[PDB]
Amino acid sequence: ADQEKLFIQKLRQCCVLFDFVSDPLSDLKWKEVKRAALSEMVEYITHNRNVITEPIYPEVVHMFAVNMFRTLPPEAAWPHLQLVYEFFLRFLESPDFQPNIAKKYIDQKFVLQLLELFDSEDPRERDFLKTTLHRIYGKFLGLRAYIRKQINNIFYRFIYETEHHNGIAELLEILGSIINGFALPLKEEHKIFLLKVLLPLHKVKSLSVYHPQLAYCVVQFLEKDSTLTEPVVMALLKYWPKTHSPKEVMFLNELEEILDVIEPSEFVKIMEPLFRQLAKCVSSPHFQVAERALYYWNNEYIMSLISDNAAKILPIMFPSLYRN
Amino acid sequence: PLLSPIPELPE
Repeated sequence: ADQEKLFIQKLRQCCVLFDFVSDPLSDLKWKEVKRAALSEMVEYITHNRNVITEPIYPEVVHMFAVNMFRTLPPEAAWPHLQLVYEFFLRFLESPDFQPNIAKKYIDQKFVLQLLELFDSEDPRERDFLKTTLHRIYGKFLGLRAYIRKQINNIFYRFIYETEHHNGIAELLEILGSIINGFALPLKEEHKIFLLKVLLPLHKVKSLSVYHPQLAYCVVQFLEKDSTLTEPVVMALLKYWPKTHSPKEVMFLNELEEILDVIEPSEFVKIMEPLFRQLAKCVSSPHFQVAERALYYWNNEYIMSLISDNAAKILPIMFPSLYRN
Repeated sequence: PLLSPIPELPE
């Protein structure tokens, strides 16, 4: 076409990474042109219908790759980077977007380089990456298996290896969306992922950074299959901070969220070792830990579980008042 | 808000 010609021209124009070393006026002029070009195409692909044709796909993916797939410093050109993120996001979210054509260019190497950007120290960038990968996962069925494995590899390298990662939280938030949409009978690889990966994540000392997201994944797993709650709770009690620390509040938060979605038949399977730990928390030297544990009695659903099993639980919580 | 759930499909 003719509009298609100009669109492709502007996309390729944003593939030129220039830098005027000693001419501030020309540098600002150049950076503005690219900023304007990106802004134009963002508005264009967003509000105009039937503008994404087949020749556009290899151009957009290339422009994204050239601009984003870089090396992270241990940014400053974020205004341009955010535009690229927003444009590529409008590209995927468009009603005219056809995965059948795009899967030729959005391949495993693209997904791999996209995942390597999750190690960015910029929270804004990881947020754009979280949204993008979530969209790619849902729109590309043939990539879902590869994505899960690579995310799995990053976690294993974060836990048992030594590689520090800055996007563990953002990655866990993506998984939460995936877990919530699992098939009726959970596959074995999913159960393995819960037991061999998600649970040992509680061991890492930097748990505080990604704990809310980790807890959500664990809970969503139990809402799918309540059978998995016994190895989950027992492992949670294993990884429980032996050294009385304010980090106990996180475990207490996660534990109550688990109890809010637990089955009665599953409750009696782990109620004794749980409330023995809970009893220790009420007797804690740290007030914050005791305050959090005592708040369990306010949970009306837990009370019903306790009342149904008061003969076994009450002697644990109040030894000088009750016996077996 | 959270990310919209992704329904699992045969792979």
